[PDB]
Amino acid sequence: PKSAIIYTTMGDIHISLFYKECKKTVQNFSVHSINGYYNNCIFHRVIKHFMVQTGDPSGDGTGGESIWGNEFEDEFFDHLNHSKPFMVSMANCGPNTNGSQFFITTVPCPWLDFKHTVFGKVTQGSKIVLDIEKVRTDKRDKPLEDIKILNIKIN
Repeated sequence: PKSAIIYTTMGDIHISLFYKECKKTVQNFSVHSINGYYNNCIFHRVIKHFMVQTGDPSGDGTGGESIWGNEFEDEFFDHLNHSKPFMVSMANCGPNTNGSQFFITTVPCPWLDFKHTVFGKVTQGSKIVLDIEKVRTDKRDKPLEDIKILNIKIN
C-alpha cells in the first residue's frame, strides 16, 4: 500500500504511506481501511495547534483493535519523524500498545519521535486537517459536532 485517501465530512485528506519501513503498521492501517473498519469513526480528540485523532469505532477514546486483535509493536526509523507538521502516527498508551487509533499532527512534534510510529504524511488536504483542528470542542477535546470518516481508499 503506497497511499490512501481519507474521505471525511469536512473534505479529503490524501496520505502517502511509509510501506517500505513500517510494514506491520501500514498493513494494519490498510487492511482496516479496506474492510471498512474506519468508516463512521469520528475525530474523537482534537487539540488546536497539536493534532487531530481518530480510529476508534466506539468513539470512546480507548476503543479499537489491531487486525491481530492484540496490540502490536512500534516501528521507529530515524528518517521518519515529526520535524514537519501533517504527519500521520499511531496513537498509543506507551511502548508496544498499537491498536487502530491514529492521529495527524498540525505542528512539528519532535517530542513524539521514537514514542509514536510515524507511518504516513499528508500530501493533499492539509487545509482540511487545519479546518478540523479549529472546531469547538468540549473539556475532553471531543468536537461538539461529530466530524466523521466516510471511507478510506487505499492505493
